[PDB]
Amino acid sequence: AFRARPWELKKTESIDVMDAVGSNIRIDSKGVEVMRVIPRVHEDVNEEWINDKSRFACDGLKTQRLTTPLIRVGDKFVNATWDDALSTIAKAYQQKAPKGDEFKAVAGALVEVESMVALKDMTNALGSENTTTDTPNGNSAPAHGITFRSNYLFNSSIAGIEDADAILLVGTNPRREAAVMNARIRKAWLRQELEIASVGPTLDATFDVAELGNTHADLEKALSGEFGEVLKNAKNPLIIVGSGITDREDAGAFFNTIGKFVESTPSVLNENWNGYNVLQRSASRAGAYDIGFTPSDEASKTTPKMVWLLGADEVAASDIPADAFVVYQGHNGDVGAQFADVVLPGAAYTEKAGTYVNTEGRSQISRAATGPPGGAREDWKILRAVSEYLGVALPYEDAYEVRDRLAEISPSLVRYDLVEPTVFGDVAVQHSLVGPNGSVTPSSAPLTETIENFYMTDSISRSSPTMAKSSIAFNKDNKKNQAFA
Amino acid sequence: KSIISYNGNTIEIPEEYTKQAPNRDSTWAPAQASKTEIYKNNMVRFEQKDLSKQPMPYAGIELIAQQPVRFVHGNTAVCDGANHNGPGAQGHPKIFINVDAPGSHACQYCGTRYEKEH
Amino acid sequence: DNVPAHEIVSGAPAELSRNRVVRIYQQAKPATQSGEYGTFAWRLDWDIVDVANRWENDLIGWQSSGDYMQATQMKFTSKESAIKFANKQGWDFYIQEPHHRKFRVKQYANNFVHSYGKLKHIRTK
Amino acid sequence: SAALREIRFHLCQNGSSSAPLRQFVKNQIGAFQKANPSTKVLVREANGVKPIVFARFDHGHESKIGLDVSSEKEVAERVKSLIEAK
Amino acid sequence: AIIATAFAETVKFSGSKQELQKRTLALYRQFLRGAPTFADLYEVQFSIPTIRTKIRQEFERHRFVDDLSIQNVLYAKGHMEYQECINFWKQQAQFLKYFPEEDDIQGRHQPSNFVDKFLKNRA
Amino acid sequence: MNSFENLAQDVNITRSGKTLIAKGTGGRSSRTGYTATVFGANGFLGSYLTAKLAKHGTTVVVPYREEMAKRHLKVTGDLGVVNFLEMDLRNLESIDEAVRHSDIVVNLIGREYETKNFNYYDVHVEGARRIAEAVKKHNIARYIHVSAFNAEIDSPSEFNHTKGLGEQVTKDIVPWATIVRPAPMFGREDKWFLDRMARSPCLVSANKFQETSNPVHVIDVAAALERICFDDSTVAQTFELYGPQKFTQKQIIDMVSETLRKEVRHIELPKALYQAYTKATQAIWWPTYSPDQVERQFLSQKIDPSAKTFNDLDLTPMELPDLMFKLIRPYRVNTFQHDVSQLENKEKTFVHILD
Ligand SMILES: NC(=O)C1=CN([C@@H]2O[C@H](COP(=O)(O)OP(=O)(O)OC[C@H]3O[C@@H](n4cnc5c(N)ncnc54)[C@H](OP(=O)(O)O)[C@@H]3O)[C@@H](O)[C@H]2O)C=CC1
Ligand SMILES: [Zn+2]
Repeated sequence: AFRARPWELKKTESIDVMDAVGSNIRIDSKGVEVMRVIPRVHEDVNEEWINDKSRFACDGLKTQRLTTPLIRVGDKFVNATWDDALSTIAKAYQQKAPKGDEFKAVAGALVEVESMVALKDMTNALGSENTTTDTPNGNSAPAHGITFRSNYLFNSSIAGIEDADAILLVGTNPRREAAVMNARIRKAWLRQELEIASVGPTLDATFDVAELGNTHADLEKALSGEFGEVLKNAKNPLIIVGSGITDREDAGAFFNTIGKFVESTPSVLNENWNGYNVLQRSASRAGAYDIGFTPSDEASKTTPKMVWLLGADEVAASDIPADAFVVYQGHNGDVGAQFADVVLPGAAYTEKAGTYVNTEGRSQISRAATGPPGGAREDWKILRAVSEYLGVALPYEDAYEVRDRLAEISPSLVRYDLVEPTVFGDVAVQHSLVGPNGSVTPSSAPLTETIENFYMTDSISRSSPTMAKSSIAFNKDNKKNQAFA
Repeated sequence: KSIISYNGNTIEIPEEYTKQAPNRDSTWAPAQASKTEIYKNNMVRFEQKDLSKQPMPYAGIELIAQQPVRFVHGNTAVCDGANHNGPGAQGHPKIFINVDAPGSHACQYCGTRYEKEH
Repeated sequence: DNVPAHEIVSGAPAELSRNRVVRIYQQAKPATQSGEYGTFAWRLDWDIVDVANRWENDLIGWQSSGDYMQATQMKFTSKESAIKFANKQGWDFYIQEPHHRKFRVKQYANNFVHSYGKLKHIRTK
Repeated sequence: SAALREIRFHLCQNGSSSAPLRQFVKNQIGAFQKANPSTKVLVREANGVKPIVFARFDHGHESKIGLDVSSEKEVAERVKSLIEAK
Repeated sequence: AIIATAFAETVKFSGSKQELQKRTLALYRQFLRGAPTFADLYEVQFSIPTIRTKIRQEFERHRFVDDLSIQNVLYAKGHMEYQECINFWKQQAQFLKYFPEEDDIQGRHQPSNFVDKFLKNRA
Repeated sequence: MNSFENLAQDVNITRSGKTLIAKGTGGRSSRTGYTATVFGANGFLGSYLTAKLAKHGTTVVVPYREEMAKRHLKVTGDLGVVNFLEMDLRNLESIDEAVRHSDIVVNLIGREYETKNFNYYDVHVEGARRIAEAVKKHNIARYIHVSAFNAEIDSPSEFNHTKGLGEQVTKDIVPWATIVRPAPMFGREDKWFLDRMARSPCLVSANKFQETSNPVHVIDVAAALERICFDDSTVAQTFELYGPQKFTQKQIIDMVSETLRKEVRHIELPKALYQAYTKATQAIWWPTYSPDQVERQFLSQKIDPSAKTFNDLDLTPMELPDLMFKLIRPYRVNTFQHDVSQLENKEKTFVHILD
């Protein structure tokens, strides 16, 4: 309200975590403090808008932060040094002797790609392949496969919805996953001929949707009945799949049916148009899948002995055993810290020049607005140093070497702002979605909304009191939020 | 008051000097540092010094709640904190407050309140 | 190659040349305003070094610093001049290509067009 | 070098050097994934890059050779050599 | 006319490397001959050989510079410093700016590997 | 940029349960988090110590008695770093005030002579006990006593007797106390070593100039105290900061005379006469040699080999014969130039007398 005046502010052009869209922004700092966030222009991503979470979660970067390392000695935490905690981690490794795939690595939302690379190279250097997301079914590899980028990305770019004619929504509420693209759908629905369908929970949308089921049974029904014909006879159709489908046990049964329909219907897949799309809801998953970071089935069944969880606060206390040694990296203490035996501060998006990849596959580079607070450090430096403390090392020391590594992993991670087409669409849907998913049987469990509250989704947001006031109000049960029409 | 230092020791300070001001104990803004956190962080420079003689001005948030509400006939009240005694402006810019709503309404510059006669 | 190294005669340190990054860019069009004069100039600003950007003083609450380039912002007329000046001084740079508003037609008439079917939305003004 | 564990293909989308590898990927990927059922096979494209393969056996030991050849078969044998020369 | 001071050389930009070679060598020779004066005039706490070592280091700094104009600039700047030093214009501080090494070891931990820099947040 | 050359890390944690996050690069504006207390910073060694502590932002509490000797310490750091208190060992609250908020304490107290208000016992034993009891009450994490070389509980010298009693009392109340035992320190504006050999009209030795010792530069002892204040490995330990080279008094005096190019004056008159002349000079108000110090002229340095040394701190202590030039060049008279011959012919060319 009154905290600052514009002439005092250091404007920095950075990237918006809190959604997989990668909305460009302009941060405004006052020294060490970040006063506000405001949008930036990019017509192929966000086009002058940003959601409310991204504009009002800044208040979570100055409270319930991690400023020092911590150790657990019992029920309490005890402040400690960096030397002491890293040596404690090493003694835990040597005492416990994890072998092979007992060393688990978990990367959550709000992570760079440099960190997950360094965590991946280190994990493997200890002989482990159990790299894993903080998703419910992150323990096992995705149904859609990481092999081709085309299988897990919003292929038809976000500028492609303007050219859309027919749309299908499978297990996704775009108003809660990437609101900006819901706004774009509405902008297209008003000024064009557009007919939409949904297979999921009934979603209070900003547009007419023509809901038609909540099950795999209704999905095959519509895709083979009427709206199948609407998608065939469309010129630029889209089939939008939510990532909550990837977070189900029967994800293969879906992605198989959608892949069979995609390859069967040319209009969705041609040499000019790919109408298959996966909408992720966090900024890390696409960069993870681009650098691997999927569990191998061999590690998927091992019960881990050490658990290095990175930015992870969505864990359930069942994914992590009791007798395991646990090491949280984050910048905010909300869930994953409470489990941890050791807690190592990291830095938030405003304090690290990280690379983040969005749904289209567009790589964007962040900028540092401020230095990380207190005894906090950049993540990849922490993992190099603990790596050295362990019986291994990483072969890089500064930024330029980490960037050359990223290129060695995937060269589109250093083509900043460039979205690329892809030549392996047919092959990608033949190899990943259709083949290894015939053996899954579909459940009758009706689809559930992925996000029960658009506010209070990740650690930055749960630590923000503003999201608390905004989740108490803006609830449907309140009179103020419903008009009697 | 006895304030625990960070280094495990204690910091004794009398009650008259822990109040945020001689008319109010609590802080009137979230970012305001309470006198206890001040002392606890800065006793090295307060040690041999006399706290009676340090500046302890009164708070305005409590002296303006005491000021009686003013009333008007109409949906507007005009405020200009003008002295009326000496020449010049000597006050704050003219501000027309809406007072149709049931409660009192205060000028944004000065906190003087106005109401619609009821 | 044959771009002169004025970094040797600049009298400045070498840490700027060996460890420090700059960024070249145009200021984005603010959303809080509609003006565009602050743009059209290619600024050059150094990237932060974390430990020495700012830190709060104990005494009175002021913000300190050790980074001596936290307020310097050179202004240039074009990208090529910026890049030449940087290379001549040996600084390592990242270029930030701008993002321009995409042209689309706008008519006052589209507000008042016929809907042969159900009204999508009811307009106010 | 106890096992192969990851394979990464890099290539252009439309340049000249990468076409034989484009054919190898379009035609042989399922057979490669069945003959190596325990490995992450990763294809990642980017315009202007020089086609190349990376393999990761164990403990992060990575190997590499370019694939600027003129045939799909040179690709097969060259890949297989890099997979064998652990 | 405003006449030049003692050891002033007129600025003259040579067109060839072969002449500037000679001029630089004369400058080096003058620095060496004058080093004992640099030890007497400035109350110095070390050797004349150490001064000559630092001079050799400062001339090895720009030994591999092939652009002629930059060499002319460097030579002019060096003659400026010789004029500043031999005439007693500089005081002790501005001279011992060139001899940080001789002063006592600044503390214990001087990081040289990664991990220490990380523990001190300098990486 | 500047560096925290004294610290190995930025997040340190004391043994009292305080977390101390460093801020900055390590210059005037930086802060180390720490808060210390130095009971003799007004003196010869403590001055160099506060300079090294406050160069990096360590808060320094400096008890003083004379307001005017101290002012040369405020220069050593930024505002709020150096903090002053008026104190006296005969007032206890003053000592609790000085040590309350401290993570580190440093006792440099001790005169080389007696007075009317303080005998050797009261200042080297009781003062140590008072400070120790306050260091214990407030449970200060660290305590760093400095007790003179050659200290021994019963000895011909009352100074070394008290210095030994101050050792055992400190270590018998504050078990985690660190004790340093420097040998005769030398440097610029030293008390009784080089300024004396360079200024005193005549020296005297009740022995011959034969008392053997290992001297040491004071800056290095200050470096040692810096490298002990922050290293928590040095609790319940003892140090012998003596120096590489053994030097008899006569050897030092001959090097002093060589470097000065002037003939230092030494007399070597016997013990009882010098002891009497010292005793009678203790009634004038200014410090002079005292009867107990000519007693120490017969007591060479016995080094304790069970205690830590410079090499346990990664230090390379300096040598007297190198540094004597820097320390005695000011008193160098430098009479004139050598061998003016082979200059008449050169002088003959210049105009010596204008008209
Ligand atoms: N310098 C040396 O060659 C050697 C020194 N030491 C020991 O190391 C320490 C160094 O002191 P030094 O460097 O010699 O310079 P000083 O001995 O002059 O340091 C003396 C300090 O002690 C303070 N002090 C002395 N007596 C009292 C008292 N009665 N009450 C309060 N404060 C007092 C003085 O305060 P003020 O100045 O305000 O009067 C002064 O700050 C001493 O403990 C000494 O015994 C041991 C061996 C050799
Ligand atoms: Zn008013």
